[PDB]
Amino acid sequence: DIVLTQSPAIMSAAPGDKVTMTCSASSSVSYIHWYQQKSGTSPKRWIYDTSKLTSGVPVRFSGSGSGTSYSLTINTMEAEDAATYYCQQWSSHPQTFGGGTKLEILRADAAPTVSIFPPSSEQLTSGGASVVCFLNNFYPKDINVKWKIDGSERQNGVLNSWTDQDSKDSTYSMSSTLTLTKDEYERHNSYTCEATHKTSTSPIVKSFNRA
Amino acid sequence: DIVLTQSPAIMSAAPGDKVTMTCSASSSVSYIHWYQQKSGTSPKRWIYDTSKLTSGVPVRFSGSGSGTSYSLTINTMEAEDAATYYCQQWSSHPQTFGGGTKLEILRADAAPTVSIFPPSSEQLTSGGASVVCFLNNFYPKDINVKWKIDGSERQNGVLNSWTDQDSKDSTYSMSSTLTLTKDEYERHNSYTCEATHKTSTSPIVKSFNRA
Amino acid sequence: VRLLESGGGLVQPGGSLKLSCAASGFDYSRYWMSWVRQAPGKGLKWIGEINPVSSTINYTPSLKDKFIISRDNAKDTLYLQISKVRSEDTALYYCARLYYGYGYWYFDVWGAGTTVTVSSAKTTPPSVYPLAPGSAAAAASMVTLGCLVKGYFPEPVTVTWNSGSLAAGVHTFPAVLQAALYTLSSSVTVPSSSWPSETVTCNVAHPASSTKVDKKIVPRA
Amino acid sequence: VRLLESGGGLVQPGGSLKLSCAASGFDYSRYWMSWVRQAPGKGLKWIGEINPVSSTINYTPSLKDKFIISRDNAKDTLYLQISKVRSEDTALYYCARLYYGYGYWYFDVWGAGTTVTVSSAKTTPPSVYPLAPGSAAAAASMVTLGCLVKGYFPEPVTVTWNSGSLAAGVHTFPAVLQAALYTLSSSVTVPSSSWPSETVTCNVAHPASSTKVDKKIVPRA
Amino acid sequence: RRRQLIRQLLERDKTPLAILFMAAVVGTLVGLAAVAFDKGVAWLQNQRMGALVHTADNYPLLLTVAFLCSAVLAMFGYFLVRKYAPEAGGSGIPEIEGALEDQRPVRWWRVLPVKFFGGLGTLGGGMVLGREGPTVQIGGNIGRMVLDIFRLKGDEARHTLLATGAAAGLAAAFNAPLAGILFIIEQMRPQFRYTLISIKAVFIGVIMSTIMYRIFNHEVALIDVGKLSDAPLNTLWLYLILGIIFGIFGPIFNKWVLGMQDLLHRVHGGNITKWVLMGGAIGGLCGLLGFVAPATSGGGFNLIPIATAGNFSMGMLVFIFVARVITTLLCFSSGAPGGIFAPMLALGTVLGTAFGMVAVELFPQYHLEAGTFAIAGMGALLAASIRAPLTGIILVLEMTDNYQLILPMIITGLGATLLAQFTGGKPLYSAILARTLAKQEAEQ
Amino acid sequence: RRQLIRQLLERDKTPLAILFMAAVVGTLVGLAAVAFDKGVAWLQNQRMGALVHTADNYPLLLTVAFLCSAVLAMFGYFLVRKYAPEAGGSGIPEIEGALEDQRPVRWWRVLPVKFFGGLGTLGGGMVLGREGPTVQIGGNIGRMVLDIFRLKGDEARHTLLATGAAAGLAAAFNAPLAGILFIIEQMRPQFRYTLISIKAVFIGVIMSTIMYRIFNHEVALIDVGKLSDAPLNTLWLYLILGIIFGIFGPIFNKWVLGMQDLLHRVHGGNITKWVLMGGAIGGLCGLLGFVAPATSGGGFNLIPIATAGNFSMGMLVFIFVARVITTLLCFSSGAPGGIFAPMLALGTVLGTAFGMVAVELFPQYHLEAGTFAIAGMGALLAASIRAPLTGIILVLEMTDNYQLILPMIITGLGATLLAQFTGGKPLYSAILARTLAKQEA
Repeated sequence: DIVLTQSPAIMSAAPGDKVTMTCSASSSVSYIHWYQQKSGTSPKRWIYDTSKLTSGVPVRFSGSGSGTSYSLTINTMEAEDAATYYCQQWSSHPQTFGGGTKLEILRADAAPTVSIFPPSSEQLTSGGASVVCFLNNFYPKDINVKWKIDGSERQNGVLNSWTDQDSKDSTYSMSSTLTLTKDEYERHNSYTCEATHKTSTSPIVKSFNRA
Repeated sequence: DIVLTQSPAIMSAAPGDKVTMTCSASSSVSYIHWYQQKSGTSPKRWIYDTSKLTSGVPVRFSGSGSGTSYSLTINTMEAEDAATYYCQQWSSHPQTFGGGTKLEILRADAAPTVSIFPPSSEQLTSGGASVVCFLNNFYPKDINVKWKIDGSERQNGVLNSWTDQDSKDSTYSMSSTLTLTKDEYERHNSYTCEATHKTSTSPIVKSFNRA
Repeated sequence: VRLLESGGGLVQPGGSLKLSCAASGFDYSRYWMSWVRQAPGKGLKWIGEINPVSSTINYTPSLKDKFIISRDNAKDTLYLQISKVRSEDTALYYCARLYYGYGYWYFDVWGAGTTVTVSSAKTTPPSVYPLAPGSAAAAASMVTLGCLVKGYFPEPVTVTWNSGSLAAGVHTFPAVLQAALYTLSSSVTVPSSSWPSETVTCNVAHPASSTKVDKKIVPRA
Repeated sequence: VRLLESGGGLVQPGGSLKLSCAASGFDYSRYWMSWVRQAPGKGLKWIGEINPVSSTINYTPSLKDKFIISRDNAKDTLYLQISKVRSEDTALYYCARLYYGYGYWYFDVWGAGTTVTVSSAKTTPPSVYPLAPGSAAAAASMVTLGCLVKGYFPEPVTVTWNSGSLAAGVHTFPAVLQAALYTLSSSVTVPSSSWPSETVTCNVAHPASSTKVDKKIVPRA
Repeated sequence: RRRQLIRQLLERDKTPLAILFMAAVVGTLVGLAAVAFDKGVAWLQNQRMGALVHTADNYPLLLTVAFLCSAVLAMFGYFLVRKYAPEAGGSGIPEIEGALEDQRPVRWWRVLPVKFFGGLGTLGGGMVLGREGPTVQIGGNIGRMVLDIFRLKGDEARHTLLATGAAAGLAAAFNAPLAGILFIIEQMRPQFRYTLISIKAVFIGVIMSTIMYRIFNHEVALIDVGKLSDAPLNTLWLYLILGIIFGIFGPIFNKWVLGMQDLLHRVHGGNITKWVLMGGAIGGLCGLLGFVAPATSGGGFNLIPIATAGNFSMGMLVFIFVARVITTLLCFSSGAPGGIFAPMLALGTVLGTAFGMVAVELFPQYHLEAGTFAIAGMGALLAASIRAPLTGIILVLEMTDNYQLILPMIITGLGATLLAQFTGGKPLYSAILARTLAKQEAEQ
Repeated sequence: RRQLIRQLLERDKTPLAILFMAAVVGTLVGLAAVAFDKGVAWLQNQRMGALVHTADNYPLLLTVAFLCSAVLAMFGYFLVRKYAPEAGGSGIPEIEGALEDQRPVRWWRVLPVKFFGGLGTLGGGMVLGREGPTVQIGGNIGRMVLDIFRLKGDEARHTLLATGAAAGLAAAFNAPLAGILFIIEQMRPQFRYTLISIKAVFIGVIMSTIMYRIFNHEVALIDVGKLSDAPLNTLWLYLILGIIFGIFGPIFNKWVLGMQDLLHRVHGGNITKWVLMGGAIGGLCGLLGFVAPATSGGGFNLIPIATAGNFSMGMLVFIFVARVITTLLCFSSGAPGGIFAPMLALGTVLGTAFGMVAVELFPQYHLEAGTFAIAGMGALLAASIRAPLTGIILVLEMTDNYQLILPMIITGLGATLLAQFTGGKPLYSAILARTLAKQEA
């Protein structure tokens, strides 16, 4: 069956910028369709038959092409344009979709608001100890995390979870949770949490001591 | 609102008779209809536009007439025609129905089948006491019921109920029900139910004994 | 096609009730629907009609709000709401689908009816008592049994035997009223060589209280 | 026009289930209906399609009985049976209305979707732990709080702060699976003046296991 | 040429009141006649089913009373034609077309009883023949009768009332008012000279006979097929092909019907006794086939909705087509009373679905429904054989009521007319008039 | 007899060259009509865009309503008067004459004049159709390709002139059959036999319809949904409705005719006074397209609204009277643009009016005004232009209520009969007669 691969898998652009993704087909195709899927909601029909805007789409959008190469475009981007855009053929059966292009709001860099938390008294009254460490509100999404127990590196038992771009400021967040047994946790004192971002050469250390 | 009055309100003929009932209007009408309502059943559009038969109406039926006079005619009646037939016009809004013509069937004799029933032990745990006596499938309709507690005649609140004429065997059926209290019933021993019908000079009786 | 009206029963005088009638088996649009009533042991009187787009609704010589007829095309349902109910309004209410031959309209397919009883009394589920014969009974070719239904209000009830799979040889006698309560009984007749050697059950159903009672006829102990 | 599909949830490997898409706001006939599933953090895949008279049902290149698409125009609903299930079938399933322009077909309108999870892991309620800052915390402009929802199965949980009235400054991070259980944390950033003086609570609902928990963030005394 | 046209333009659409009132009386009579005729054919087909019930046990004995019932009805049909009016055999449309060119007579005193009671026989026996033939011809004669009876004068009054009867004839046969009119102003009219056919008068005729049809046949349609799917633009080319296929086939069919006329003329050699007997043999075969495989025999209106729905298999379709081509020839070509119009709809429907089916699996991306191609191809054989597309398209449109398929219907129809022309085919109705007119300059 | 046999076997034989050229005409006509229709909308759009920018000051907005249409009307009337006077009014009378060879087809001139001329009069929201423009343009396009490709003969001349005119009507109404039927009902020399190849007209209509459907699919010109059926005991009411249209049909004809005359005095044939009077009417239309939009415009927007029975009886009578006036003022004053369309919008309004009276008169009939609306829609076309078969089919193709065929015919015919018996004439042929007699005067 016909394969559709979209060009910029992920991309960023400032509001009011010429935004342009591609949809290249394995074989020859005619009249493709574009879908706008925002985070946590239905996909919506955006562009159909190579170029026709749907009953409600703002005119800043547009698309064209032919044969084996098709593209979607935004003359003057907006905030309300951040989403994944999925192309889709049906000129041949069975119909196939693209992998999607994720459009993201580009912005001014931001340094994280690091916060480290000690295992709750209740979790300990259960034998476990989770040291949460929040990395909130930063740009770009590239950040590294390093834990130091008693001023010594720890790579085992960490779980990181990035959010998708923020709906109010378009800054990423992240959470690093280090998980230990109470016994293990209790034979140590110092617990550090290092964030290696773009905005600084020296990492934002945030830690606490059991004393 | 045109007032339609129907010829015989109640009529009786024997299968094989040609039968003609009538619909007469206060004013002038055109293309009236007829409805068949069999016992304990919803009406069924029988004849429409004066003389067209509905689908699945046997050809023995036929409508006719104009102006003030309209007739429905069963050429050779059959016993499965025991219904009440309503005429209805809508040549002048609002529409208006007739009063009915209850067609009753004359057939040969049929002696009633008598069944006597003692109060159930459930009803005895309720304080009431009802002795039920069915008399099923008899012709003609006229029947005389009779109640003898311990030989002595009883009439202190019997209840009689007859069915309509049956659509297929043209017979009647009746239920007679004696009502007492627990102790009232239990201070007697032998109950009988006496049925007097055309078919037999000597009354048919069904009796039961606690002993 | 099938019109199955419901929501009738007991109302206090001067009150109101919303009758439904649920269509199925035809395009319910295209069709004007109607309501015709039949008071007990009497004739037929038209209540009102209603074209599919509800832009024409006509009633019978009544009061400014006496009846109210609507329809929900999405549910296929027809509605009748009656206002301030006197006793003439005690009837069986049919919804009928309307059509025409040469053009003079008729009542095409009629419903089964819902019964509306305007009375002071209360809704009473019936009591059902099995009636097998007196222990020593001359059980010939044919044994006749029945069951007694009493202490219910209002009307009606339905009695089937063995979920209606037993049809021939059944008589259900019209209810009789005594001190604001109705009473009737049904009488099935089967081969003696078919009982008690086989399950014989009466299925009494009183819609007003939403109550079924299934009574198996036990041979008297 | 609304598309609304249910039937999602947790299923055992080698099991099977029956998703349902109920339609409202248009003539459900006339239209072709279709299922499109989306594997987590992955592309959109076409399952199949069905015409109004259900006389043509097409599936994707996918073995025999796996998918059984049916529809009931009478109820205005579309069905999909997935059979002998595996982990791959774990995805978000949308139903879709089909249409054209020139005649090159598109997926017109979509429902919200249902999430089918296929794993032999057992349903497990979450443990909620309040995250108050330590006794060494030098207060800044704002203050960050949070609660940990560790050890549950399957997705989802819903974490709202002060029954949603504290809408701003929240970060409910994606959950992660480890050894057949899920873990996520949620941070609410509120001003220095706002806490501990005013009370901050997190409300965690995991309805998969009938868990409703409110956990209050009190400072380490 | 200038001053005469100003006098003409102001005196345009001026039809004498007398003609118009007489056009109205024509229609009424045509309708009632066609109604009565249609009621006759059903009644006779009914007794024929009533006999098979009486002998439902004995397998070969039932097959006998199938044949001999139709045989005796066909023989009674062919006879009435041969003995009393030879001009009213076959369709009758070619005879009326000639009557408009004044190159044929309209023996009303003769044809009416011959065609009516004659058709009743051949149609009643379940032969593969239409009603149009009978009703169109009868329609013309009815119009001629009232011209004669009321001795009206002129070319206008003569051509007009002959035409309006013919139209009210087709209308009452198909409940298709517009089709009747369009038939007259597409074929029927002298295509070589200007005629005084009052088009407004044709109307009143068609109306009256349509009303007359609707009085007696209300609430039930001739063809019910429900609203089929739409047709997307990128699909249209498939109807063009379907048309081309009908286009090459159209005249091939015409040669077959023409040749079969001749090849069957030898079997009886113009002899009444051998003709009638051959006639009953075909008739009998149809009544026989109206049981062993009813799709092969009969008018064909029964299998139209069944095919459009896609209820036949591809195998069963191919069979039905082949067997119907045969049966359609044997009945019409053998000069039995009854048009070839109707079986040509039944033929195009069957071919349309055949093409639809292959298209559906070839092009799943198109989301096809063969029923759309069945309706496109329904009046296509009429458009490539009779060569009256505008009449065929509207006739279908009036009976199937799928206006949304207008484009495909035109595209196929035209696609048929073009290739039917470029492969040297001729309007089958005009080709028969030419054959009978040239046979008259040969015996004289 | 012997010549007829040679004739019959040589029937429906159309030269391949004609047919290929018929196809190329259609395409061009369609595209042109498409582009034309996209122009009128575009211009009506800027007109709404101006009212937006001046939405506060009440009399100030009423001015930019007037002056917007005025300037567009004046631009229209001028292009006609200065460059091609033959392409004023409808244009169908002109093409009918062209088929009788009694008129020339100045294609080099009319196309630009009618196109850009129409865009102005229509774009200003004047009570005029698109047919006029598209039918006439359609004919000229067909004449162009005859000339450009230098094709020989009467057949080739009459045929390509006709198929263009049909493809013109089709593309104007998305109505393929109506286009064809119009040619073979009017349009053809009704007094001599013509070599108009009917098969060739088809190909043209097909191509321009496809052209229309490529650019305007999924949206219908008139949507009205499936109305109720019509019981036989009801038909007589459609006969009466027809007779009402029948008496009125010719009375309307007189008024359009007389109004042409009474407006010729206002400007006296002078281009300066004509154009200025033209903008005054145009301006009034763009003014009315806001204070009461139903009185102005083409009328396609109020058809579904009337059929549904959304106007009150009062509102209807008013709309009719007002539209009678506005229809004359625009067309009679010789502005470019047909009277076909407003005569649909006129008949629908009268149809509903009759329907409503009927509904309350006869509750027993279970009527719906909308059925009488659809019967009466093409009724004025049947009594004034006197092409019923085209009117009946045009409605049928646009409203899609085939079940109402019998009422539609009975009304239609009832119109044509009484419009005949009260001495009325085919308004299209009456204008050709007018222009030809003014030529030998």
